Amino acid sequence: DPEVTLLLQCPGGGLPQEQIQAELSPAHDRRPLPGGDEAITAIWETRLKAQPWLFDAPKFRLHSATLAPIGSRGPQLLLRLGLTSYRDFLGTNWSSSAAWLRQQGATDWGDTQAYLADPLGVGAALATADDFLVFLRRSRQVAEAPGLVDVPGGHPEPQDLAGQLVVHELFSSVLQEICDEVNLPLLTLSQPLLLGIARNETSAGRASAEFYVQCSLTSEQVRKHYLSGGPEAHESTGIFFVETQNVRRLPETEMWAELCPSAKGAIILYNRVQGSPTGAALGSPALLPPL
Ligand SMILES: CC(=O)Nc1ccc(C#N)cc1
Repeated sequence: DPEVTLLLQCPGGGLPQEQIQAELSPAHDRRPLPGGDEAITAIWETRLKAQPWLFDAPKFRLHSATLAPIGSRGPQLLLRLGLTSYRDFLGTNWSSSAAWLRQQGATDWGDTQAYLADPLGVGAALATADDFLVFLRRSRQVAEAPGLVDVPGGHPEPQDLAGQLVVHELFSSVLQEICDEVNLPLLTLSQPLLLGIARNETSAGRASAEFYVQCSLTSEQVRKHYLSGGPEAHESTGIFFVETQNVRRLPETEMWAELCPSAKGAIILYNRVQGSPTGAALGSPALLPPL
């Protein structure tokens, strides 16, 4: 799977909100492009002159994420974040020249990402009461990853002493994206756990935070809520469910080639952090069948 890299695997089966610190600093921003940010402005003008209904939006930028020594007391993760935008993403990560910007950043800053917007995404491994995970089919008419399988998620928009409000917005945003696209009541969802962070090498290394969320509804009830919105209530074109039993070997299935990179990251991290038991009971052969 060369199109996804793991940046972070969380300990303890995943981290809750109260164990994460954020540092939001202009030191964590993208560096100005070598020949100037006029190249980003030119791409944006070309795009608005064809699609004048498009609008910019601010985004969080991932600089890095440092885990505490395992088994320690106190905060377990530090997220180093800056600010970016949907315009800066289109002019850098989405540019045909994105590989040239990665080489230049290695040369100039010793950092392949230094000249890239790198907006932070969020995604969820969303489990039902009857032990399935939730998948969504992407429209074949989008420009990115057309027709591929996704999980619920999105790219959160801004508004430890500004830090704790930023961590709150990240955790809130993954629940809001489930409510908006799957049409589930907020009170049927658990507080999220952070499983880790995955990078999309097909989009010049931009990262997504991947979370585990439990729903109190069955697969049949989730399907009814999604469909009862009608075609205008969702961006996806369909919903479907895979037993958690069968997610373990998903990389060996024909479904794997249809999954977009950020969804592959969610499933790899679900399998390593929520699956993969360490104790004698769940590790016994009848409960963890060999192969
Ligand atoms: C939703 C989608 O198709 N992809 C996407 C959208 C916005 C950003 C940003 N900024 C990055 C990727």
